[PDB]
Formats: sequence, C-alpha cells, structure tokens
Amino acid sequence: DVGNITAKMPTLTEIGGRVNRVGFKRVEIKGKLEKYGFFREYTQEQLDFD
Amino acid sequence: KIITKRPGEATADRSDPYGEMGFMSIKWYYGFMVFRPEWIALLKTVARL
Repeated sequence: DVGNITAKMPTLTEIGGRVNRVGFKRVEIKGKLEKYGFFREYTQEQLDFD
Repeated sequence: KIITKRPGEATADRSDPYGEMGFMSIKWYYGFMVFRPEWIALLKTVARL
C-alpha cells in the first residue's frame, strides 16, 4: 500500500539521533528417520512336493 | 587551546549514531602579579558637571 509505505519511511532530520533501529531473526528446520521391514516364512515340504 | 570536533566519523557518539553534530572549544589560563603597588593611583569621581 502506498499510504503505509509513505507513512513509515525512515526520514532523517538535521540533528539525527536514535531515530531508526531495526532487527533480524533466524528460524530452524528439522528432519527425521524411520525404519521399515517385512519377512516371509515357509517349510521344506511345501517346496519339494509342489 | 583549541579543540575542534567536526561532524562525521569522529563523533560516532552512540547516543547519536549518525554523527550530524560538531563543536569547537577554546580554553586558557590567566594570572596576575603586582610589584610595587604604590606606583598605581586611582581617583574615584562623579561624572557630568
């Protein structure tokens, strides 16, 4: 918006002084790990006689 | 003795982080001695006759 930008511009006078201060920030991102698996069983007789 | 501080980097001045102000000062010492005070004469009179 033009009005908000104009109304909050960092103007400076002749005397200066503590008139405009700013700050900065950082955030963090995460991750994870998981384990999966599956198995199968059988017998010998269900292989030879098939 | 003359001390001049010009506006700019020389006046970082944390209370004013832009250094837009400067100044200049003069300072000296003075003293007086008297030998033979009887050689000085003073007359105190009214004015405007």
